Amino acid sequence: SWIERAFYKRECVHIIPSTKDPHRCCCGRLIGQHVWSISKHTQLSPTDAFGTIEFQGGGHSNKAMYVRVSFDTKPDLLLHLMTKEWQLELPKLLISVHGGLQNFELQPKLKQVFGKGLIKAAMTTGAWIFTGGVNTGVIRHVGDALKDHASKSRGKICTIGIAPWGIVENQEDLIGRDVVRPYQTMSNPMSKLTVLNSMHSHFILADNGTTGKYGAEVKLRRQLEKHISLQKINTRIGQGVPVVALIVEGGPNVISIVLEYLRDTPPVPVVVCDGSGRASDILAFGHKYSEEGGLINESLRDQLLVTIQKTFTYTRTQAQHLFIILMECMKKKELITVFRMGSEGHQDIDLAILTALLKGANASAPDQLSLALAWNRVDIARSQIFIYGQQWPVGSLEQAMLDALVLDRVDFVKLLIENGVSMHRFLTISRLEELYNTRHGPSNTLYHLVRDVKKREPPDYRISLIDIGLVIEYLMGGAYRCNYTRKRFRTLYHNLFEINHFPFPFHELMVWAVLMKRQKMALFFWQHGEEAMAKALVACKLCKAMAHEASENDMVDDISQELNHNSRDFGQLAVELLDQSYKQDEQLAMKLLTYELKNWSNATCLQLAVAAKHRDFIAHTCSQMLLTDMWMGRLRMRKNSGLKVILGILLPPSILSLEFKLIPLGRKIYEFYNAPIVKFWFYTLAYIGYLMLFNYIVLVKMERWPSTQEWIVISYIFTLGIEKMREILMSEPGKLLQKVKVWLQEYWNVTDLIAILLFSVGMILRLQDQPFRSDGRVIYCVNIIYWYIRLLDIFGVNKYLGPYVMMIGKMMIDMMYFVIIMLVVLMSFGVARQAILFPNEEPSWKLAKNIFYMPYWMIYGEVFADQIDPPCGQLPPCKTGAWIVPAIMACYLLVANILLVNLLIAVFNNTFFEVKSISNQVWKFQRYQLIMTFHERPVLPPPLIIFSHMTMIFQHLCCKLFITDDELKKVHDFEEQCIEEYFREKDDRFNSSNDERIRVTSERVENMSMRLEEVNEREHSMKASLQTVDIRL
Amino acid sequence: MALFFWQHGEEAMAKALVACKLCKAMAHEASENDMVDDISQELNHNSRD
Repeated sequence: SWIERAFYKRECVHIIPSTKDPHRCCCGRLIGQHVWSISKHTQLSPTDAFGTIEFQGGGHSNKAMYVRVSFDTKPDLLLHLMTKEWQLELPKLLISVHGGLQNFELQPKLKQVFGKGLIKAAMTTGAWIFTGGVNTGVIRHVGDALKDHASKSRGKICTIGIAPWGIVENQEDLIGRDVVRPYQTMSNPMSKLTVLNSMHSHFILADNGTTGKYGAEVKLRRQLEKHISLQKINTRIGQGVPVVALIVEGGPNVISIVLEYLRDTPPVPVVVCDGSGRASDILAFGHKYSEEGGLINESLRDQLLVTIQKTFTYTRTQAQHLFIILMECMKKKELITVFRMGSEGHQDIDLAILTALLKGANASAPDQLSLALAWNRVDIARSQIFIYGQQWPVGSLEQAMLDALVLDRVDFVKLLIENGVSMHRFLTISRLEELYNTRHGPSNTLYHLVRDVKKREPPDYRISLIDIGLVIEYLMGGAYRCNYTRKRFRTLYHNLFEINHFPFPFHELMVWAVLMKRQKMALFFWQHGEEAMAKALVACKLCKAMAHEASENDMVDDISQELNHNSRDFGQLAVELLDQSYKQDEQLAMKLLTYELKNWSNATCLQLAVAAKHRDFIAHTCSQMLLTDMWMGRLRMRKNSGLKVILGILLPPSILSLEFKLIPLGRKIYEFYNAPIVKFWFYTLAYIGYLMLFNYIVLVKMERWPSTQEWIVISYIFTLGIEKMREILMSEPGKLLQKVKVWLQEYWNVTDLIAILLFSVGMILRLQDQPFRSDGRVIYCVNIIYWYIRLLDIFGVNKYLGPYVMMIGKMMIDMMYFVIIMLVVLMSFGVARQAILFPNEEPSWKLAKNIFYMPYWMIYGEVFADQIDPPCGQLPPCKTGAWIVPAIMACYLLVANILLVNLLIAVFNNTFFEVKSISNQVWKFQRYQLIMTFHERPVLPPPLIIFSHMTMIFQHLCCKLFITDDELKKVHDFEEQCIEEYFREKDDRFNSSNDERIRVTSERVENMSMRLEEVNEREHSMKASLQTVDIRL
Repeated sequence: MALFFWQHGEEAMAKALVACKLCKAMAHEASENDMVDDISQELNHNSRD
C-alpha cells in the first residue's frame, strides 16, 4: 500500500493528433484505447501496476519484482523502495551496461568471455547490474549469461533492469497491486513491441505516457545512478560507491552517453569491448590510433570518418559531428579501458573492469584498500592496492589490519604481512582492547561468555583484556592462571588505559581467533609464531570447553558440532606435529614434551594434554616411553620388572646389585624408594598387609580390649585417612570448598572416605560391650566387603588387567538395565505365588520377603524342587486354582533364564568390541594420571607416613627439566622444521592422492582440446593459404 | 643391499629363510637389549618381508 501512496504514474489524455496514421496518436496507441503535458496533456494518478511477476516458460522459473513509476520521480524515493521494500542491501559496485537496442550476434568466444566476466564480477562484490530491461540486443546477451549463471552457480545477481513501460508487450497482463502476475516469454515477431528479459530480478519500468517509443528511461536511470554514487559506502572512509559503465557496440547515442559520463563530477570510468562492431569498434580503433589523446593526425581522422559513414550509414556532416564528439571523449583518454579479445588485454573482463575502477576513482590508497577488502577479491588487489613499486601514505595498514581481522580476511592478512606490517607493533594493548569489543564478521558468543562469568565474579561493554583474562580462566580452569591476570598487567591497565607491546603476538592472536570461532584464521595464527604444540593443546582443550558452553547457554546444537570438528582438528594436528617430531629426534621431542610453558601460565604441555582429555596424544609412543622414564625413575633396570624391584624392597643389599642411571651410596637409597615403581609395590605390600590383618580380626573372636592385630588395622585406616586429607588440602585451588570439589571428581576417592568413616563409626560401638558390640562386629564385616573391592584399583596398573577393570565398569551400566526387566518378571511371579499358595495371610512385613524369596535364586539354577507342585488332596486342601502356579513357573523360568539372561549375553558380546578398542588406549591415558601421583604419594610407608608428617613439619618449621633459554631456543628451532614438515606432506599427499591425479588431468586435458581446436583450424587456414600461392607459383 | 645380494647368487630359498631367522634372532636379541624398540618393530618387518 506504500508503493501506491508514494509512487505516481501518468496516462495519456490528449487531443488525439493523428500525424501520419489516424489510429496512431501522439502516444502511438490506438485512437479508442485512451482511458509530459506538451502535446500529450497527461494527468497524474496513483499506480496500479506493481508487485511480483512469475515468468512462465523460457526454461528456469524465476520471480522478478516490478514497479511502474513516473519518469519525473525523485531518485531518493526510488532508492528507499529498493532498500526497504525489496530488502536489497546497498551494493558495493554499480555496473551500468549500455548498447544497441537492435538485435545482434557476436563471436562465440567473445560472448563466452564477456558472459563469464559479467557473472563473476557480480558475485565477488555483489554489484548491481543496470540494463535496458527489454530482451533486445546487449540485454539479450546479458540474460543469456545469467541463463548460464542459473545453470552452474549458487548466486542470485541483483540485475535491476530499467525499460520504458510503453514498449513492453502484454501491458494488461502486468496490472496488479502486490499480486503475482504470470508473464509469457514468447515474443510475436509481427509486433514491434518486445517482451522483458527472462533472467532479471527487478524492474523500474518508467512511463512517460507514451507507448512504443524510447527515451522514457534515460534521464531517470541517470539521476538514480548519480544518487546512488552520492551515498557513502559502509567502509566510511570518505568515499561513495564506485560506478562503472560497460559498453558493447551501441549506436549513435552511446557516444554521447560516454561523453556525459566522462565530463561528470565525479568522473565515471568506462570499459569497452572489442569484436561486437559499430560504436565500440570505432572507439577501439580510435583509442589504439590516438597518440597523445586529442592529437590525431590527418590520415587517421579520414579513416575514422569513412568507417563512420560506412558502418553507421551517415552523411559527411553527420560523420564530422560524430568525430567532434569522439574528440571530446578522447581528451579524457585515461578513463577509457579497452578490452581486446586475445592479445594482452588482461585475458579477462574482470581484470579490465576492476582496475578501471582503481584508476577511475584515483583516490588515496587507504580509501582504495577499503574497497578491495569490501569485495574480498584478493587476486586483483595483490596487483593493485600494493602494486610493485607503488608508494603508500603512512598510518593506515594498521587500521586496515584491524579491518582484516574483523571481516575474516585470512587472505588479506597474508598481504599485510607481505608488506610486513609488524604484527607486534600493530598489537598494542589498546589495539587488542579494541579488537575484542567489535561485533563485525560472524557470530561469536564471547558477549555471553563474559555474561556468565560476571555472575561468578551493557550492549557495548568495553571488554577489557583483564575481563578476557577472566573469561579464559573459567574455560581453561585448573592451575592455568592467565598472563593477563598477572598483577603486572592489572597495574598496567588502569594506570595506562613498546612497553605496551606483547612479546609473542601470535600467541594471543590464536586466543582471539578461537574465542571468535574463525577456524580459517585460527589455523593461520597457529601457523606463525612458536610454542605450536602448546598452542594446539590449548586450542582443542578450550574448544571442548566452548562446546560445553553451547550446552550450558542452550545455544544452537549446530555450534557443538563445529567445535567437535575443531577439537578433532586441533587434536589430530597435535598428534601429527608430535609424530613428525619423533621421526626426526626422539630425545629432543621428549625435551619438547617436558619444558614448562611459562608464557602459558607456567605449565607443562603434557599436563595440558591430560587436561585436554585427548586420548591419542598420550597414546602416541613418544609419550609412553616418556612415562616409563618417570615410572622407572632413577633406575636403569631392563625388560625384567616386578621381581627385581621386590628384591630391592625385601632384601636390603639388593640395591647394590640393581643398575642405576659414602654420600653417593646414601643418594642411592635416598631416591630408590622415591622411584614410582618402588612406591607402587611397597604401597601394594602394605595394603595386602592391611587385608591379611583385617580378615583375621573379623574371623576370630573379638574381646573387649582390642588386640595388637586390631591396633595396626586402626593405625592403617588413620594414616590413609589423614594422608588423603593432605592431598585434598594441597590439591590445586585455594578455596577450601574448591579443594573438596577437586578431590570429589575422583570416584574411587569418594567411596574410600565413606569406608574410613564407616569403620570409624563401628570403632566407637566396638569399644563398648553389647548391645553396642553386637553391631560393632557386624559393620566391620561390611567394611571388609569394601576393601576387597578397593584392591581392584591396584590391579588396574597391569597391561592385561587394565582392560578388565574398566571393561566390567562399562558392562555394569548394561548390567543395570537388565536388573529392571529381571525385577519386573521376578516381582510378577513373586506375588502370583504368595497369592495362591497362602491365600489366608495377615498383613505382615514377612510377606514381602516371600515375594522375592524363592523365584530369585531359582533363576540361578535351583528350582526348589520340593515346592514345584506340592502333593495335596488325598494332606491339607488344595488351594483352589493351584493347578496354575506350576504353570506360571514354566513361563517364568523360560522367559527369564532362556530369553533375558541369554539377552545379557549378546548385548555383552558386541559392545565388548568397541570398549576393547578403547581399553588399550584409555589404559595408557590413565597411566600418567596415577604415575605422577605416586611421586606425589607419601615418601615412606603409609604407617611411617606418620613419620612422614614428622619430617614434613621439621623441614617446615626450620625453613620439567629446568632448561635455560638457548637450550630452549633450539627446541623451538626443532619445531619450525617440524611445522614445515607437516605442511610439506599435506600438499604432498594432496598431490599424490590418486583422485587428485585424476582431478588435475581432467582440467589439463580440458585445455588440450581447446587449444588443439585452435591448431587444427589455424593449420586449416595455413593449408589453404599454402595451396593458394602454390597455384600462383 | 641384502635384497640385492639375495637377488643374485643361488640357494635363494635358503638365504631367505636364514635372513628371516637372523632378523627374528635380532628381534628377541634387542628385546633383551631394549634400547630402541622401533628396530624390534622393523627387524620384525625385515623378517616378515
